[PDB]
Parts: sequence; C-alpha cells; structure tokens
Amino acid sequence: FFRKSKEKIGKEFKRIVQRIKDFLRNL
Amino acid sequence: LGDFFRKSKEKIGKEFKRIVQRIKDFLRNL
Amino acid sequence: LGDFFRKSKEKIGKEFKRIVQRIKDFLRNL
Amino acid sequence: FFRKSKEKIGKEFKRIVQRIKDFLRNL
Ligand SMILES: [Cl-]
Repeated sequence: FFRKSKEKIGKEFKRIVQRIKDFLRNL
Repeated sequence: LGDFFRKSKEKIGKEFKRIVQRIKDFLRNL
Repeated sequence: LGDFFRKSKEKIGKEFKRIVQRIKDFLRNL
Repeated sequence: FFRKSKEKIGKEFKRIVQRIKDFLRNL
C-alpha cells in the first residue's frame, strides 16, 4: 500500500487539471 | 433555439458541479 | 497494523463510492 | 455544440472504464 497511494494522488490531480482545461477551452 | 440555450446552460452548470465535487473530494480525501 | 487495515478498508470503500457516483452520473446525464 | 457533446460521452466512458480497471488491478 506504499507508493501506490502517492501514485493515486498524482493521477487524481492530473484528472482534475485535465477536466478544468477541457471546460475552459470549451467555455 | 430557446430550448437549445437552456440545454447548453444546463450542461455547463452540470460540468461546473462535476469540477467542484472532484475538487472537494481531492482536498478532503486526497 | 490494526489502524493500517482500517485505513486500507476506508480507502477501498471510498474508491468504490467514487466509481458508483461516476456510473450514476454517466447513466443519468451522459 | 455538435460533435463535442458526442466527444464528451466517449471521454467520460473511457474515464470510468480506466478507473474501474485501476481498482480491479489493485483489489
Ligand atoms: Cl474522472
């Protein structure tokens, strides 16, 4: 359960950043 | 039109709620 | 241990809730 | 607002499929 929790934090941050970018580019 | 504007506004609002829900979840749980 | 098991179970449950919430949202709104 | 709504359906389906895969692979 070590670096996988850290790996999860990074994927979730990336997922939200992507979603925000998509929204702004559309409007 | 008219209903096209309403559906577009509804879809925008729902996506804004999706972002806010994801942000809250990330900040509280990580 | 003990609290390691509880936190692991909690994290698993939360991820299961994340999936169910996303599925519901997809099916109802698309 | 044409094919972008269709484009959104496909990204969301892909996002859920990915999340389910990640969960199953972990346990
Ligand atoms: Cl997502």
